[PDB]
Formats: sequence, C-alpha cells, structure tokens
Amino acid sequence: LSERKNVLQLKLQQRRTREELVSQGIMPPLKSPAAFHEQRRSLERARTEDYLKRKIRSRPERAELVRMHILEETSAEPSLQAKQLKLKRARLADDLNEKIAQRPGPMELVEKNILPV
Amino acid sequence: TTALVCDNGSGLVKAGFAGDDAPRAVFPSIVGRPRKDSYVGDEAQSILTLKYPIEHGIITNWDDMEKIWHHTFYNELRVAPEEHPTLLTEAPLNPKANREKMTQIMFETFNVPAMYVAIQAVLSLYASGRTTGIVLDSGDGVTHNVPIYEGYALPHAIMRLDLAGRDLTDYLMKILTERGYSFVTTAEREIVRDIKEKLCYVALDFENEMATAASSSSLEKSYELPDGQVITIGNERFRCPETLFQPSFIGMESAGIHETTYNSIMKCDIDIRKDLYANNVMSGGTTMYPGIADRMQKEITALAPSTMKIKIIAPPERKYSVWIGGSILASLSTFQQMWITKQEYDEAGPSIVHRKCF
Amino acid sequence: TTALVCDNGSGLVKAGFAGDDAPRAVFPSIVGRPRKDSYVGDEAQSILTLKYPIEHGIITNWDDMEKIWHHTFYNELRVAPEEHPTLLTEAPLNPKANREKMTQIMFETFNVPAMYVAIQAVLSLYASGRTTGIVLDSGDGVTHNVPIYEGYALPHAIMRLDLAGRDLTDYLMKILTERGYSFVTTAEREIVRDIKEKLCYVALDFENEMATAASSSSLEKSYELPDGQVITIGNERFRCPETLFQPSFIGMESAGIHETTYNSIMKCDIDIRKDLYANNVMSGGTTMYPGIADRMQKEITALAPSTMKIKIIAPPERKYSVWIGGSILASLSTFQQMWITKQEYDEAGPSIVHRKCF
Amino acid sequence: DETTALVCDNGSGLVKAGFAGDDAPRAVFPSIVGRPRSYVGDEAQSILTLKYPIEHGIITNWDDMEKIWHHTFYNELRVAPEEHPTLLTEAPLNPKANREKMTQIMFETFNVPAMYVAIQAVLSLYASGRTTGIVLDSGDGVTHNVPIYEGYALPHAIMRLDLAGRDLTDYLMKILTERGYSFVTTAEREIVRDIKEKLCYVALDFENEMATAASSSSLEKSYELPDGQVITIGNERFRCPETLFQPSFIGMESAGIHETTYNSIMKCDIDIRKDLYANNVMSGGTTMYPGIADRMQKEITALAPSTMKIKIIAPPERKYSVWIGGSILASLSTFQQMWITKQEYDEAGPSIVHRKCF
Amino acid sequence: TTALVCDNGSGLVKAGFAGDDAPRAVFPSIVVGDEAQSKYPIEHGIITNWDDMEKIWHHTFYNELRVAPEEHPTLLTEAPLNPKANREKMTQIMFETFNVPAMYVAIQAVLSLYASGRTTGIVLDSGDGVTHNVPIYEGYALPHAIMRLDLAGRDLTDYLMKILTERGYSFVTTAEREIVRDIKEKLCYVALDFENEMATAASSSSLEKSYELPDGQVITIGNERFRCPETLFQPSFIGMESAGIHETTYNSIMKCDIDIRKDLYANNVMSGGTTMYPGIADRMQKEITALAPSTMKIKIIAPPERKYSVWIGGSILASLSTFQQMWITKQEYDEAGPSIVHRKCF
Amino acid sequence: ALVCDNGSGLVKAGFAGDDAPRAVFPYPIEHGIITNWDDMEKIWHHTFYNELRVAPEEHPTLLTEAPLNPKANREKMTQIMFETFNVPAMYVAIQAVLSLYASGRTTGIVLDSGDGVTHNVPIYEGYALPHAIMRLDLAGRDLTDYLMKILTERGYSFVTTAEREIVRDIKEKLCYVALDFENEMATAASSSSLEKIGNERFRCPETLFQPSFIGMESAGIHETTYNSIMKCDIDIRKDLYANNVMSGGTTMYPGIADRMQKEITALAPSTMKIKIIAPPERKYSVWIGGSILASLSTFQQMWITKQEYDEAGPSIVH
Ligand SMILES: Nc1ncnc2c1ncn2[C@@H]1O[C@H](COP(=O)(O)OP(=O)(O)OP(=O)(O)O)[C@@H](O)[C@H]1O
Ligand SMILES: Nc1ncnc2c1ncn2[C@@H]1O[C@H](COP(=O)(O)OP(=O)(O)OP(=O)(O)O)[C@@H](O)[C@H]1O
Ligand SMILES: Nc1ncnc2c1ncn2[C@@H]1O[C@H](COP(=O)(O)OP(=O)(O)OP(=O)(O)O)[C@@H](O)[C@H]1O
Ligand SMILES: Nc1ncnc2c1ncn2[C@@H]1O[C@H](COP(=O)(O)OP(=O)(O)OP(=O)(O)O)[C@@H](O)[C@H]1O
Ligand SMILES: Nc1ncnc2c1ncn2[C@@H]1O[C@H](COP(=O)(O)OP(=O)(O)OP(=O)(O)O)[C@@H](O)[C@H]1O
Ligand SMILES: [Ca+2]
Ligand SMILES: [Ca+2]
Ligand SMILES: [Ca+2]
Ligand SMILES: [Ca+2]
Ligand SMILES: [Ca+2]
Repeated sequence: LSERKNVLQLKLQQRRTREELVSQGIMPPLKSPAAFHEQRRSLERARTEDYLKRKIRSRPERAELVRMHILEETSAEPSLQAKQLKLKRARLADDLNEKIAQRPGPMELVEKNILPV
Repeated sequence: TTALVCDNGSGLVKAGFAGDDAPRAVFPSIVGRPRKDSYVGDEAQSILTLKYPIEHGIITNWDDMEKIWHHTFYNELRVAPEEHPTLLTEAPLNPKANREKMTQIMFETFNVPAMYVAIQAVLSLYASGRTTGIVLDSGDGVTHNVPIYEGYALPHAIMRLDLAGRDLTDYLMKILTERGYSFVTTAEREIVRDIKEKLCYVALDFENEMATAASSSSLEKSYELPDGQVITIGNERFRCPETLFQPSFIGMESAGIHETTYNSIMKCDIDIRKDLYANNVMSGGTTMYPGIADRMQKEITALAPSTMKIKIIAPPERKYSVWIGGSILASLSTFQQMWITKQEYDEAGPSIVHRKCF
Repeated sequence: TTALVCDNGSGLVKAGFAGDDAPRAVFPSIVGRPRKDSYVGDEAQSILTLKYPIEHGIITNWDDMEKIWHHTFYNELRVAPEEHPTLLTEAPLNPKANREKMTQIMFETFNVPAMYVAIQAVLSLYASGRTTGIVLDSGDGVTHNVPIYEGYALPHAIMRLDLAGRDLTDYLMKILTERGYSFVTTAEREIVRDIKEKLCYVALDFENEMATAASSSSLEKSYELPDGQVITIGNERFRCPETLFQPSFIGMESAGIHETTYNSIMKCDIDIRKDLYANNVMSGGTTMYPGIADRMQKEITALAPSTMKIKIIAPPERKYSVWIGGSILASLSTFQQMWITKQEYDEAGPSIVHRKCF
Repeated sequence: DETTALVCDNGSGLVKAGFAGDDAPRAVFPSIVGRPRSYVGDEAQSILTLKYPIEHGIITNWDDMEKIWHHTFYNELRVAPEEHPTLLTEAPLNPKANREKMTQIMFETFNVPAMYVAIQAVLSLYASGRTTGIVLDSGDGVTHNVPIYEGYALPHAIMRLDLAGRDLTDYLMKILTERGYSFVTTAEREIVRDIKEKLCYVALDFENEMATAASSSSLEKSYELPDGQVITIGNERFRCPETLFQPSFIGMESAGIHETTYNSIMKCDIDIRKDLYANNVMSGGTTMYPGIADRMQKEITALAPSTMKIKIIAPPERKYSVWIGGSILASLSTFQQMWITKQEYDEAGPSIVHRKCF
Repeated sequence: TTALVCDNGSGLVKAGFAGDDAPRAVFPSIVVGDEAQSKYPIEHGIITNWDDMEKIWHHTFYNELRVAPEEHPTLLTEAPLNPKANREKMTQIMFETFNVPAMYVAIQAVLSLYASGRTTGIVLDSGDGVTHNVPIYEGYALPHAIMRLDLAGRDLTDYLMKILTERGYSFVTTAEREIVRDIKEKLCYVALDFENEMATAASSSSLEKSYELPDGQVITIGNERFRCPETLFQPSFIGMESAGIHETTYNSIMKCDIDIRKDLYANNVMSGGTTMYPGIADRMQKEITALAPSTMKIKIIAPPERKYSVWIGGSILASLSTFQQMWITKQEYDEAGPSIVHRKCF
Repeated sequence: ALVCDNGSGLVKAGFAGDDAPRAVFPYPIEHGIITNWDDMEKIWHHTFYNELRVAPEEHPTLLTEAPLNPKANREKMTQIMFETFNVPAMYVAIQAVLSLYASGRTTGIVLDSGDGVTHNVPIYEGYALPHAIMRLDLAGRDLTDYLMKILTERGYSFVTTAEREIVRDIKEKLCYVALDFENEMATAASSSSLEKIGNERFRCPETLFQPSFIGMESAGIHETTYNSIMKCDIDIRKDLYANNVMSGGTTMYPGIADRMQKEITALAPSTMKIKIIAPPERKYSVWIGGSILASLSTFQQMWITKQEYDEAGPSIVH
C-alpha cells in the first residue's frame, strides 16, 4: 500500500483541469444539469436543425451573390477564380496604362469642338 | 451568483438553481394570516386564514405574490436576489400586463440583476429535448394543451381546462365518503392527497376495470393512517383520475383530455399535425399516474387518421419537467444573452420582457 | 492529526483509519426501534422495526444517518470526532443538496476539524491504481457504470441500475423455493445470503451451464445449515447472479450489466472509449462472484468492435475497493491541502463542498 | 508597404480609404466629427453632437476635415504620412480655392512626400475600363451626371442634383408613415436606411408597378426590427427610389436622373454623343437598387434619337467604383510621372494643383 | 435505411449515420485502415488515388458501417476548391460502383459552419494534411478568398519528434511517431505570448510536464509543449515561406467584399483536429485583433467537438426534411450523368 | 468554349473554365510549329469528334502556338478552323504568355519547355518582346533520348517506340536537378539514398544547364534566360528578374527551381531581387492560362467571329 500511494500521487498531478477537458469536449459543461446532458444536447441540436431548415429556404441564388459582389463574376471554376481575378485586375490596369499615357492635351479637345478657349 | 429558477404553480412553488437536476425547494403556494404579519408556505399550513395568490396558473394577488417571492429568496433558497439572475415561469396565455408587473417587481422590488420569465409548457417541451410538440401540462390548478412548433407556443390552439390536481383530491375525498370514511380538516385532506399520489393509477379500459372491480380483487389495497388505523380502497384508485377523461365526474361539462388534445392539434396548421402527433409530451404533477401513457396512447389512436404516427412522451421526472427545463435553459451559454438586465429595464421599462425568445 | 475513512452504502458502512489496509469496522447500514433510544447496526439485529437511511446509494433519512455516523465514531471506531479529519464517500450523481447536508452535519454536529467527500466509484478506480477507467460498482441496493476521465466522473454517461445484491439474496430465497427449500424469515434470509456469497458464481456460458446442471454435476454442492441439516444446491449457484445479465429473471425490464457498460462507454467521447474498454474496473460486494470477470470479458468483447482491447480489472479486495481507495487518498501528501477546513466552512457554508470536492 | 501609395475617397457620407493595388478599401467609415452632447468615424457614433464636414460632395469644414484625415492615417490605416504619396478624390466642379487648400494641407500639415487630386466620377469610369463616357455618381449627399472624354470631365455639361441616398432614406421614413410606422430617432433613421438598402428597388414601369402591386404579391415583404417586432413593406419598396426619377416626390423642381443624363449628353459636342450613350456608367451607393440599370436603359431609350446605341454599365462594385478607380490609377507605371512632389510644391505653392491635376 | 455520412480527410475517415451525435466510426485513410495498423489515397484534402479511395469507401460500407449501399442515400464531404473533375468522379463511383439510391457532396468547411449554427462566417479548418481559411456566405464558400496552407497536424507531430530530439529523447520509428502524436494531443498548447513563454520556461517552471512511456520510464517536456503548435503562427519553424494561420485569416477576410467583412470577423469558426490546442482560441483573437480595423468586432468560435465539426454538420444536414428534395436521385443521375453534381451540389 | 494547346509531343484539349485539359494525348508539330497540315487536320478532327465529342459549329475555339510562329501558320490554322471545321468564332494565343497568365501575371520572363522546343519569353504588360525571345531546340523528348544514351553505360538498351515510352516514364518518375552538380556527383559516388539508377537521375536534366552533354556549345537555360533579360530595356529588367516563371512538362523536375535560383543569382548584380516561379501544375500552365482567358467576360468581345473572318480573310488573325 505504500506503493499504491505513489503511482496515484504521480497521476493526480498528471491531470488536466476540467475547464480544459470540457474545453476538449471530454467533459460536458459543468453548470449544465448533469442528468440531462442528453436532452440538453438534443435540444441544442433541434434548435440548430431548425435554424438550418429556415436559413435554407432563404438560400439565395449564386446569381444574387454575384450581384452583390460577393462572388466573382462569373465563370470559371472554384480554383481558377482566385488567380483569374488577379488576372482581371492585371489585364485591365495595363489596358489603362497606355490609355492614359496617350491622353490628348487640352488643345486637342478644344480644337475638336469641346471646351472653351 | 448562479441563476435562480422559480416555477410558480397554483399549488406548489418549485425553486432552485441553474445547473441543478431538480428544484432544491418545493412548498405550498399560500399566504396565511391570523383568523407575526404573514405566514408563508408550510408556516401557514400548521389558526390562520389562507389565500392562493395564483389561481388556475395566474397571479391574481400581487401583494401576496410579492410575499411569496420574498419567502422563496430569503427563507427557502436563502439568497440575496441582487446577486442572482432570476428566471421565472408563467402560465400559457398570461396577459402581457402580468409579465410586465412581474418584471417590474423583480427589478424594483427585488433589484435582481437580470431576469427572464418563460412559458411553463414550453420549458417542459425543452426538457424533453425537443423544440416541437404538444404538451399536456397539468398541475394542481389548471390543465393546458399547448402546441409548440419551433419553440413557439401556438396560442390559437391552446386548450385550458380548469380541472386539475386539487379537483382530483377533492373528488377522492367525496368518493371516500362512499366507503364512509370521513375526511374534512387540514390534516385530513393531506392524507387523502397522499393516498391519491401513492395508490391511484389510470385504467386502460375504465368500463372493463369497473366490470372487473365489481368482481375480483387484486384491486383493493390498504393504507396506514398516522394514528395506526388501517383503511382499504378499491375502484376509487382508477375512478379518481378517470375524471380527467370524463369531467362530468365532478359535474364539469367540459370535454376530456384526449378530446381537448385532439381539438388542439386540429386547431393547428395541417402541415405540422404529423409532427404534433409524434411528440405528445406530458408534464406536471397530475400526469404522474401509472398507465396514463398507454391510456392516452389508446385515446389518441381512436381519434387520429388511422395510419398516423402517435407517440406519448411521459418522462419519469415529469413531476418537475417545467422546472428542470428552466434549469437547463438558464444554464446555457447561448441563453446568457437573453437575460433582461437591470440596465435594459431602466432604459426600456417593463415592456422589454416580451422581446427575444428562443 | 490522523484522518478517518467512512464509506456509506445502502447495505453497509465501511469505516476505519487512513493508511489502514482495510476498514476496521463494517456493519449494516440500518436504524431500529421496538416493533433505550435507538439501535444502530448490529444492535438492531438483536424484535424491532427498521429503516435503511440510504436507499439505492443516496442518503434519504438524515436523522437516522446522523445516528449511523454517531455510532461509527463512538461505538465502532471509538474516537473523538473533533480530532479527526474525515473522508466521506458518496454515490455518483449525488444531488447537490446532499453533499451540502452531509458537509453541514459533519462540521456542525460532529465538529470535524476538516473533511472531504469523494465519489465511491472514483475511489475504487484509485484503489485500482488508475485515474482513467470505467467502474462498475455494485453493492447492495444499486449498481452503476461510471466512466471517469483523469479523475473526473462523466455525468452524461453515468448509468444506474436499481437491481443489486439485496435483490439477489431475495431472488435466491425465491428460487430455493423450487427445490422446496423453505426460506422467508429474518434468520432464514441470512442463511440464504451466506449461501449466495459462498456458493454462487457466474457461468461463463449460461445456457450451456444450465444444460450441464441438468446432466452431470460437478456442479451440485452441499451446505450445512446452522441447525445441522444439510442441503444440496445446483444450478441455483449460477442462476442467482445470472440475473445481473438478465434482469428479466426478476421481471425488471432494464438491460443487463454488460449492455449498460457498453452503452455507458458509447456515451463517452469517441477518442477515449478505447481507454475505457481497456480499463474496466469492478467493485463492490456484488462483483465478488467468481468468474464474473470472465463472463464480463466475453460479453463486452462480443459487443465492442472486434479490434477493441477489452480488459476487466477485478482486484481481489474489490469488496472494499471504495474504502481502500479512500484510505489511499486520505493518506496523500498532495491531498492534505485539499481537505475542507473548519475555517473555510465557517466562511463559505456547506456550498464550499462544490468548489473543493470533485 | 514602406512607400505604397494611399487612396482616400471623401464622400459626403462615407470615407473610403486604403492602399493602392488592393481590390477593396482597407477601411470604410462614416464622415463625421463629434463633441459631447473630438471623435471621428465609428468612434463618434458610439454620446456626442456631430458635424458632417462634407456637404453634397464638397468640403465645408476644414478644421474638422483635417481631423478626418488624421484619423484616417493614424487610427484607421495606421501609417506615417511622410512615407506615402497620397491620392485624394473630390467632387466635380470643386472650386479652385478648395483644390488649393486641400493640396496645402496634405503637404504642410501631414508632410506627405507626394499627392494627387482626382474627380470621383472619373475614377469610377477608369475602374470600369473607360476614359470616355458619362457617369452617373450618386452617393449619400449628392448626385451628378459627369460626361468625360479621354479622362476630361466637361464642366459646361456637368449636372448636379442635391437629391441623394440621405434623401431617399428620409423619404422612406416619411412614406412608411402610411402603414402607420413611426421612425423618428437617429437610431430609427438607421433602421430605415437598412430597410431601404435591403428591400427597395426601382420599378421598370412605375405606373404599371403600382397597378400591379394592388393585385399580386411578390410585393410585400416583412422585416424584423432590432426590438423583435416585424413590420411589413409594400409599394414603398419602389416608391422610395422612384424619387430619383421623379424628384417631385420630395418636392424638388429638378427633372429626374434619366432626364439630367439625357440633358448632360446634349450639352456635349454632337459627335461624341454616340460614345456617351453607349457608355453610361453608374457609380455610388445610391445606384445600387435592383432594377435601376434596366430602368435607366428604358428611360434613356425613350429619350434618345431612335437610332442611337444605348448601354448602361452598372458594376457590382459600383459602391466603391470611386475608390477602386483610385487604386488602379495610382498603381499605373504611366501615372508615376504624374504625382505632385514636395519639391514641386515648395517651388510653386498650392496652385500647382491646377496644372498638375486635370 | 438511414442516410449515411462520410467525411473524407487526408488522415481520417469519419463515418456514420444522419442523426447521430457524432460519427459511428473513425479510422485512418491508408492502404485498408486498421488492417494496415496491426499509400494515402488523400493528400492535402484531395483524393488523388482513386483505386485506394474506392477501397477506403468499400471498407467503410462493408467493414465499418456494415450496410448495403443501395439501401442508404449517402452524403460525402469534399475539400474547398475541389476540382470539378473530383466531384464528378466521386459521384460516378458512388452511383456506379456502389449503386447508391441518392447522394450529395458538401464542402467540409460549410458543414462545420452549419454545425455551429451559422450559414455565414469564415472557417478555419485544419486536419491532418491541409489547413484552409474558408469564407462562406449563406452556404457559399467564396472561392477567390479561400486560403490554403500545407502545414497541418501531421507536420506538427513530425516537428515534435524533431524537437524532442534536442532533449535527446529519441523518437524515430513508426510506433514512436504514434507516441509523439499522443504527447502532442495531450500536452501541447498555444502560448498567448510566445517570446514571453520562452523567457518563462528558461526560468521557472509550472511549465515542464511529465509523461509516462509504454515501457514504464518517464520523460519530461517543457517548451516543446508550446513550440510545437507555435509553428502554425510561425511556419518558418519548419522552413516554410508561408505566413501563419493568423495572417492567412486576415488575408482571407480582406479578399472578401467589404460589406460582409464585419460578419466574418464576428464569425470566425474553428474546426478540425489541429484547432484543438488549449489557448488557440485566445491567441487567434489576440493576433486578429492586432491586425484588423480597430473598431472591429472579432469573435473566435471554437466548439469543443470541433474535431468532428464537419462530420456533425453532415449528420445534421442530411437529417433535415428540407434536404430530402436536394439529394441527387439514381433516376436523376441516370438522366444527367456525373455533371449533375455541379447543378445539385453548391 | 474550347481550348486546344498544340504542343510538339502532347496535344492538350478541354473546356474553358475547367481545372485541366479534359484530354491529353500524343508528329504534325515540330519545335512548336505546325509542319504537317494533313496530319494536323487529322489530329484536330480527332480532337473534336473522338476526344472531346462536340459538334465544332457550336463552340468558340481558342488555339495555341509557339512564340515567334510564322504569321502564315496562324492564318492557315485560322482558315482551317473557320472553313474546315466551321467554328462560330476563334482565337490564337502564345503558349508562354498563357502560362504567365495562368500565374495571374502579365509582366515577367517565362521559360517554356515542353516536348519539342524551349523558349525564354520576356513579357511586358501582355506583350511578348519579339527581339528578346530565346529559342533552344533541347526539350523533353530530347532528355528522354539522352537518358537512353546514359543508360547505355549501365548496359540497358532502349530504342523502339515502346522502349522510348519506358525511358520517358523513368525520366518523369525518378530524375531530379542537383543544386551543386559536382558536389552531387562527388556524393553519389559516396553515400546513397541516391540509388533507386544512380547519378543518371540528375545527369539527365543537367543537360539543360550544360547542353555540351548532347554536344551543343549552346548556352544553358540559365544563361539564355539572362541573355533574354539583357536584350530588354534596362528599366524593365528588375520586373523580369522578380517574375521568372517556368512552364511545360520538361520543367517538372524536383529542385529545378532551387538550382535556377542559384544560377540566376550568379548572373545578376548581387543586390538584385530574384524570384523563380514554379507551380505544381506548370505541365499545363499554357492550357490553364487559356482556360482562364477564354472564361473571362472581357475576352468575349475579342474572339474573331465567323462573320469577321468571312469579310476579312485568314489575315484578320494579325
Ligand atoms: N404521483 C402523483 N400522482 C398523481 N398526482 C400527483 C402526484 N404527485 C403530485 N401530484 C399532484 O399534482 C399536483 C401538483 O402538480 P404541479 O406542481 O405540476 O402543479 P402546480 O404547478 O402547482 O399547479 P399548476 O401548474 O396547475 O398551477 C398536486 O395536486 C399533487 O397532488
Ligand atoms: N462474496 C460475495 N459474493 C456475492 N455477494 C457478496 C459477496 N460479499 C458481499 N456480497 C454482497 O454485496 C452487498 C454489499 O456490498 P457493498 O458493501 O459494496 O454494498 P453497499 O456499498 O452497501 O451498497 P451500495 O454501494 O449499493 O449503496 C451485499 O448484498 C452482500 O451480500
Ligand atoms: N444597397 C443599397 N441600396 C440603396 N442605397 C444604398 C445601398 N448601399 C448604400 N446605399 C446608399 O449609398 C449611400 C452611400 O454611398 P457613397 O459611399 O457613394 O456615398 P458618399 O460617397 O459618401 O456620398 P457622396 O458621393 O454623395 O458625397 C448612402 O445613402 C447609402 O444609403
Ligand atoms: N487534441 C488534439 N490536439 C492537437 N491535435 C490533434 C488533437 N486531436 C487530433 N489532433 C490532430 O488532428 C489531426 C486529425 O484531424 P482531422 O480528422 O480533422 O484531419 P482530416 O480531416 O482527416 O485531415 P484534413 O482535413 O487535413 O484532410 C491529426 O493531425 C491529429 O493529431
Ligand atoms: N514529371 C516530369 N518530369 C520531367 N519531364 C516531364 C514530366 N512530365 C512530363 N514531362 C515531359 O514533358 C513533355 C510533354 O510536355 P508538354 O506537353 O509541355 O510539351 P508540348 O507542349 O507537347 O511541347 P512544346 O511546348 O515543346 O511544343 C514530355 O517530353 C514529357 O516526358
Ligand atoms: Ca405549473
Ligand atoms: Ca457502496
Ligand atoms: Ca462619393
Ligand atoms: Ca477534414
Ligand atoms: Ca508547350
């Protein structure tokens, strides 16, 4: 029995704290009622199922997200998109580069019958 | 600083703490004064004139209710209300004015930091792990069929029946008059009530049980009185609760509980009736009779579409379903946002209690 | 400066000193008076009418429990309560109310200088030398599966069964009736219990054992009754305890002890089940039947995943696993800081138990 | 990000700020300065009395505007202004004195190494991949048609309409009154702003939509308030923004947006009209309504030469077209030469803005 | 005839029945499963080995769940950014090889999101083989904003083996890898302040912890407890040029439309085994808070059962009456072929 | 919409918007240029009807070509698409530019190495700079051939159709690029987690950096990259150094990035910002860049339509 005592004492300081344990889903939440972790869980579950059953019929169309600028417009496929957008911005900035470079002076306009002396 | 859960019934207060598997405290809901100020619960029961500040589920006496609550906090649970969020319960179809008073009292009179009020039958459903079903809640003072879909009670389909526990006790005293046993006084009624709770059950077929009682007897049972005297009881065992299926038994014109359940479901939107049939939950002391489950099962089967899914849920703890529901709910991290705080009350006043919900 | 250990059961009190190998005192957990105050334990055996202050593992009679505790201190152990830190044990899922009342009586009536309460099953697990494992405690009134992870009992997965030892004695009395052996009286029940503990065992394959009883018999055994007469007992030897695996033997509708064990383990986190399977520890007088280990190992391996390591630990002294466990704990250096002190109680009340003992 | 250019879009309602090259502004907050009833943006929203230092797209409170920029640098973007060339936006027809003042403060107060000032509308155009078109810019405080040729806004052709988003919110509040809903408080004005934003839309054919509404229902929508109440909204959904097309709805004498669009095109050189009609770009939050582009299509359709090419460009990012346009411009190799440097500023002074920003 | 649910991870298959509280079965994804315990068909979340994968599923139906596939509609999970290719093939196999009556493919992250009771937010899913930031809006993953990190649970174990090497504890073998993984799971945690926690180890020690090996002897571990998971915030620890998971979350949000950012910051949900460290929640916030616009509401949400968030999400979804019409039916598949999965699963 | 990348050794085909070419299969093309118009039309017909299984009149079709492709090839390929196959629209794009696009960039310098030709292509804002483009005929098939030659030492002989396939396979399965070839040689001869075949693993692709291994006095791929850079305007060079992307099957060797990083480091001024881009899918970077571009809305206006072709002729391609 002197020995049963030592293993124990080394194993009781090997222990994580319950906070940590419910923190790891091993413990149920202390403070919830201990009989009725089942129904408590059931209930939280339903609660969620219900939210889902609703937020689902309310599900928008891909279209609509893109209308809001949530998703990129509009093809191609999940993975391509990421880069494709980089390319969209790239191709355009460049398309703009010379456009501004070769920008008529004010004189060009005035003589082209636009704007006053 | 743990939250308090207080279920005010017509007959019994049930009180305790969030977290807890059952109400720490349970006492009669009565205020007495000499026939020194006022005696509350059992103090009054032991010269005194008695009032029930809750009738058929509803607070009808505010000053006495106030006195009930003070006893609950300070004498039964022994807590300072300022330090405790408090969840109260209410009856189905409680007028909005009550819950506002009830709130104002808690905040200005008890200076609770936060509080909540929930519907009795709803909590009972919750304690069955469901958000949808139809509750038969029957306490001491009232019975309700309360359909609930998604945590919303369906008020247009709620059935109330003034027949409940006390009425059953009183009727048992009258049918005990048949064997010529005399019960009237304070003391005497308590005995009858104990007999009810210990010996009564629900006959699966009442008329068969009657044609049989008029015959054999595994039926008859004995009971010892305090002074040592022993008594014997027969068909009174199942005739007493039969009143719930035949209210004509106490001269009530109303339909029986199976019928009111059906009618309640039928007052619901047709789409959800399947789900109601499949989730008939019972709660409250008056649902505690052995065999009630199976008798209801039978009665409901007799009334519904013949191929309908019918399930009766009668948790063994249904004696305290309401309260337990409270305890679970007040315990949830998700619920903590839903307390009405003192600050909220101050800026918004009592009307704020109606808001939020699940 | 010397701890004491008291393990309070439905049937028996186990009590002694910390660092003891075994409880100095084991006596029946009962209080009696004529059918000169009150008679506790074996005093009541010497005519009288009885109460068991603990039913199914939980304290239900505080008055009489107090007389139990007094007897333990003054008659059995013969100490001055005031001078000994005292470790108490409790049933799993003991109502928060109970731990508190127990704490309170300890400090206020018996003036213990310090105390603590742990959960029976965890003690047994410790006497097994583990902090993680699922225990099966079967005593006289109640049987539990209690998973425990790193010291902590897992409340959601706890299983309770109202079948236990007392039931089994009673059953043996009834089945000895078949061979026409007459057993009913107080004296007779004791005889039967003796036979139970001395002669009964768990058949590794029941149907086969039955069909073997029916044939040969290395199986039949003789037993000399205290009056000099000799009887012979056969399949009753294993039929009696078989009831634990088939509660239907006494018409109880619950599943058997292996089923409950399986279900209890399946109620726990999937990542720790492996660890529960392999550390299944037995305790209590009622797990004392020979070969129950073996039976259990088979049943469980049948039910679990085939790759699953199953191991039953059943230490020989599991009769007192709980007590011994307590003796070990009480004796820990690391534990001395964890007693609840008189000072701490005065300042925080009975509720301190909840923060210190878990 | 050591020397990355910054882009700051100063709208009447919202400041849009970030770093050149990003798709989206780093930060968007309200354009306000507060003192007790100084704090900036969302800081001020959370007790205070506020100013909006930008009215109808034009800076009107210079001291407070500086505090807006300081917050942008140090609280929102968190940078050293001396390390960063900074692009600003301004409204069409910003008077020359404002341009100079704005320049001076950037260089003298914040010691920016470089800066540039661009037109809200032109940047929007740029972001769409155009240097020639007519923009309709409608934010919170003001609405403009801006015809633009090769990046040059045409001052003689510009239309300003003081009706904008703010005004639409206000009017919605007003008409909600008809269902008898009061929305009055600053906080309520927010809610309505939200309602506007979520559920309003522009009818294709207003008269038809009215006559339709009375019949069908796709129309009526319900909306849940902060306080748990549900309101219901109908033709207000589309009568709100109809205002843009019929400013008489709020008593304004101006012709609608379609008409000012048409009229602005007509104040541009005849030969460039085809190009304008075919490049009608919408920008600014208020251009967000579902249906708006189609309605403009059909209204300009009915206004133009029956033979003209009609195109409405309404990008999903149009809320921030202005800022994105800024991001892309500052990021161009060609633009690098176009920055005003501190050296240039020291040698010429504030008026350098006129010859450098055009 | 209950619907079936299967989360295919790089490391583990999680499988069970719709309506169960968690998976009936979990086993390693290797060739099958626990047979190989007494090739990995999934790498970095992607099925790359179709034949072994088919064996994986086969094991699942027949050895693990013990069900006839034709009798049970089946939901699978997929990684974010899964190639259209994968979706189709995975569909074909189910209907053509396993003859399922109906099936669906849902993204792992989204199932986790639903499980938390949201349909919008930004998930951090990190299992054994890959880590992602997945912003999702009403169930729609936002593909341009999805962030991928190859460092995951497996790597962390391996790095723990390497740094325990410094203490001169030798872990090298198959079975030693397993010990170290348990040590990781049991003793590791995330430092709120790494530099400080280092400075602390070197001084005090409530820090050091002890662990008893199978052979009886005890080892003692200190800074390795927090240095292991620190890799997630400092991938240069294992020589990766990547920014840490805090950083990727920031970058991910910033790639989404500015109008939903506040909702994302406020709904940052964690899922998968590698998010299981004590302290991780709190650290993330610290770090996210330091990066973001300072008025921003940041909430990190980490449900305790997040190890299985994904599976659970699946269990639930399939359990919904709303969902029964959303299954791809055998009939429908016959009528449209495997490309039906892109019109039905999104 | 359809994307067809005609390489010398592998035809890559599929649908714009997909991850990867839906079909990859096996010469009508020599060193990236269509040389056999008979077999070219057979391979195209095969692509539509046997491989992708589409009716060509219903699909806009984007094609690829080598850098510096004779403008007449583009015209004949335009002619064949509109007249033989009756496509409603089409486009022709530069292999290397597409690869850079697939990395999301429009400025950089690309090293494209497939089965039959290798190029260095500097690209500034979408435009390949023809004056700085480098061509080397050493590529994938040729590395297979040299592995057949060095496997001669171990005394294994491979010559036939079937046998060259085994060697191509071995090349793709076990070859890698040494960071320090001489240290790698000195080490193989010593230790060996090397042997699986030994030093041939890295000697085979070493040929890219030392063309003398198959008898060329040509500059290695690092040098030609540098030479290409030095043929560009000085003010655009830092951009090219910072964006060196590799594409084509023959750049698929583990460690190739790491080696090139070392070699280019040795060529530039020592303060220069250097980045080598090596995506895991660079085998199809060209096709993927095409899938991308054809999927862009901005590009839909940029197709050559059947109508535009009918009115303007094959030369409309320029
Ligand atoms: N086992 C039992 N069998 C039958 N009746 C019982 C049993 N236990 C308690 N009761 C009765 O139930 C009644 C109390 O139930 P409960 O506490 O639900 O009522 P309450 O909440 O006070 O009243 P109400 O909800 O109607 O306001 C009492 O009349 C009591 O006699
Ligand atoms: N060798 C034995 N074989 C079978 N049963 C035994 C044996 N020894 C004791 N028992 C029985 O064990 C029971 C008492 O065990 P124990 O002391 O663990 O119960 P308890 O702790 O009093 O009850 P509980 O824990 O149920 O509250 C008695 O019924 C006794 O007859
Ligand atoms: N979805 C929407 N539907 C309608 N209106 C919107 C929507 N979103 C934003 N708005 C309106 O956009 C306005 C803000 O847009 P914006 O940022 O362009 O204004 P601003 O630049 O601050 O103002 P201004 O350009 O007028 O000086 C607000 O009135 C807002 O209500
Ligand atoms: N408590 C814990 N602490 C730290 N890591 C853990 C813990 N529990 C499990 N893990 C790790 O989580 C990983 C497995 O998680 P999971 O089942 O989410 O991965 P998966 O879905 O199979 O992989 P992936 O999603 O990367 O394809 C392993 O690396 C395991 O060690
Ligand atoms: N993993 C690998 N390692 C080395 N070489 C490979 C690998 N995979 C493929 N290759 C080689 O790449 C070549 C095919 O690649 P690719 O399809 O890019 O060429 P191509 O486009 O047909 O030719 P080109 O662009 O030269 O006209 C074959 O020689 C093949 O052996
Ligand atoms: Ca009640
Ligand atoms: Ca016991
Ligand atoms: Ca603006
Ligand atoms: Ca996973
Ligand atoms: Ca090629």
